[PDB]
Amino acid sequence: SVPAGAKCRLVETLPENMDFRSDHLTTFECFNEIITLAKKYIYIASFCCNPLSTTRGALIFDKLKEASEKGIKIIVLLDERGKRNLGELQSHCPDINFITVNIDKKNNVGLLLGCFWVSDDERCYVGNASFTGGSIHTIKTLGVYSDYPPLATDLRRRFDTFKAFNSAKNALPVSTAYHIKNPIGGVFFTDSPEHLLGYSRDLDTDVVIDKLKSAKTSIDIEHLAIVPTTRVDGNSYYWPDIYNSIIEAAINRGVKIRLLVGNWDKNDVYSMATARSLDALCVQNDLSVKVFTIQNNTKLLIVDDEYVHITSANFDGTHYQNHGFVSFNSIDKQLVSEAKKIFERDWVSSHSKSLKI
Amino acid sequence: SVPAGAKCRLVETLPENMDFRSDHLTTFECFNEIITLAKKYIYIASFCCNPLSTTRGALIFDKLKEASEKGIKIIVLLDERGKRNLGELQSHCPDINFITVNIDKKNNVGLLLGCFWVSDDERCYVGNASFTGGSIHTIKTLGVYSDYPPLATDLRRRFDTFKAFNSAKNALPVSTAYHIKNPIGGVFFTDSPEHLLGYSRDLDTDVVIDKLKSAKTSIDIEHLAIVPTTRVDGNSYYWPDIYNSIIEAAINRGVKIRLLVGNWDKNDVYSMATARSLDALCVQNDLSVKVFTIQNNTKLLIVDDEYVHITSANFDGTHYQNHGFVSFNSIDKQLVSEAKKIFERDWVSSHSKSLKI
Ligand SMILES: Cc1ccc(NS(=O)(=O)c2c(C(=O)N3CCCCCC3)c(C)n(C)c2C)c(Cl)c1
Repeated sequence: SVPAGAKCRLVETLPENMDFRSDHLTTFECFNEIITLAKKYIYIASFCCNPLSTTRGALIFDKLKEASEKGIKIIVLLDERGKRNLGELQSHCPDINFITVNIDKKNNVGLLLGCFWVSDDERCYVGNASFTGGSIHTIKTLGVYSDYPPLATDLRRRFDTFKAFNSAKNALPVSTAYHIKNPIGGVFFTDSPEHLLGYSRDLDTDVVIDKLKSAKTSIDIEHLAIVPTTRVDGNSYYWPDIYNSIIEAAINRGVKIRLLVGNWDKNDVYSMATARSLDALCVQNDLSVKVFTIQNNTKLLIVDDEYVHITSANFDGTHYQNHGFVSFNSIDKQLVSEAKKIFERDWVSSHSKSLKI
Repeated sequence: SVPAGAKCRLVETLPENMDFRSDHLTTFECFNEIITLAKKYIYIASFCCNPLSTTRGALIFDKLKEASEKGIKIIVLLDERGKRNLGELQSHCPDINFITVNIDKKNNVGLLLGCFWVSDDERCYVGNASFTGGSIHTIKTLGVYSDYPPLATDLRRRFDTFKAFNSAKNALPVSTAYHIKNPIGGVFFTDSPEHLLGYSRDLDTDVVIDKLKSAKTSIDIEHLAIVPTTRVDGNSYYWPDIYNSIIEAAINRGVKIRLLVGNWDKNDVYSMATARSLDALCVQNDLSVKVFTIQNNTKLLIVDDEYVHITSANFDGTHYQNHGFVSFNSIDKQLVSEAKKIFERDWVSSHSKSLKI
């Protein structure tokens, strides 16, 4: 049979200078386990690659260096804008193959996110902890680890999609085995963007909005910002698709929504008006907003204590229209309950003060 | 052949205590002309009916009283909530047939607006000047008069739709002759709501949003409010469909938009957040907002100096989802240019101060 939850367990980074405590697997322990149990390959993908920035990030880079010398095919995908440290990486690991990826060469807007590991088509990690020393040591992250072969194999097919966009000289099946119409143990992957989706994969933009509109009781979102206007290039881009489905739940359906976003800029007139209007919604409706100032890459979504959505991208226009990433989705009640515990901890954390304007 | 503009001319009410001046036909002159030239019937429809509130409104009620005594079938449609003056009306005009209409007996939300006259299938008026003494004398209104038989006949078919919903005891073809796909002289009627639209008529909600998204240069709107949340019954109703298409034009397409809305309530947390965010958009984009405090029923929309939309309803959720009304639409360059002159006059009027918060 198929195990419930697809052998998935929560993984996150809790720095020492932060009051976050949990019994889940740490990101440092997760990456070290993938390298130790590696017998065939290690495929890593993220935007920026800079493990040598912290102590724990350098140890993971050393275990990965020893793996490539033992005969393990290690491929690291990184967007061509995180190419600043490329000369530093190849000088330390001549065996690890580093590949610069530009998924959007037509307009140069789409960035490579992804943020996932996969090894031997058995073990894998999916979260917002990039291959940087910060995400492993000093920055709060969140993700899921799974040693289930059928699930990690479906994630490796996502790696084959992004690998084809290497910036070198000159067929892609865009294959998937599980989606919202056929999950594996109550777990499936949503993908992005739409022009790289193919015909079988599920667009993460549609799946998130569908779960936001199908909400019945609670909506818990811990992202960096929900400001529906993000500045692409040097101009403003208005995209309230996710921002509307949330307020539609709080006003029309009376959903108790708690948003934990990062602190906004005092000079950004766009983030100012977004915040002052969320302040007015907390008075009339059951909306609650708290802000944080720490370095946190967590992108969490929980609906009705029944569905969970952990991703590396942020709920905004720039990400869900151009950026390419893989998002974790699960409806397993036992796995969602563990994610609910994480949001309750962060909501009352000392680093989460109530929104004041 | 067919005349350009479909024999349409602008009609409005400019009270003496207001600095509004124009050479167009007045509403008092318009209603008096329809009654004088009446030879068969006079069909009137509006929400509230109270002509005896002002002097000019009483004169129109006297000319209409003399018409019913001369042998003219006069039918007055009014929503069952404007029924307070019904006993006062029938006591003064026993020949005029007054009919109470409730277009929404399932949920009791949809109100009868319409706000139009039609006589002999030749002359007609379409605007926001209800059959009240205020709309004729003391309240600024706006509308269009046309003695073109093919156009007034298409408006009378709208009267046959609302007349069928009389609250008395117990087939409706919902016929139309002209729409956006087949205008008459560059003029057509959009209708509302959707459950009374039939299969041939055009929903005003779709036509307005289509013209708002197809804007290329300018958007001029003079309505009562653009607050995307209106309180139905005793609860809040979130509906940003029109509010999104406007901001999508100003931010994504850089459309110079000038909104002339009424003053908002200091205690309405919903209108407060709506205003403070329009204030932030005027700083970054080319948006301009001015507010008025006078009694004004004008509902005007001008796009690219090429399309005009005069209606009796307001751009909000309660109206374009339940209320039943008929809206005037025209693409005639000569008629739109005259409407542009009206908006420019109102934008710099003494009753239109810049939005301040
Ligand atoms: C960057 C930026 C700049 C301005 C705004 N403006 S806005 O007022 O905050 C707003 C809201 C909004 O939150 N309210 C709250 C109060 C009542 C419910 C309607 C209005 C919505 C739903 N939309 C579609 C907009 C545009 C925004 Cl959202 C973002």
